[PDB]
Amino acid sequence: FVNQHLCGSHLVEALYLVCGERGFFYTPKA
Amino acid sequence: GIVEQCCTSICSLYQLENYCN
Repeated sequence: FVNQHLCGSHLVEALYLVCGERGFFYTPKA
Repeated sequence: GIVEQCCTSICSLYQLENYCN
């Protein structure tokens, strides 16, 4: 599911699935 | 940043994991 164009909620969803209990940071401007 | 790498272009597990805590 990670090998494609992922934008907005699609990207955040992938980060969530991939990072698990580590969590993540989402920085669309940085 | 992540938008350029995963939205404007094709994402990868490698890059996504760069953003895990």
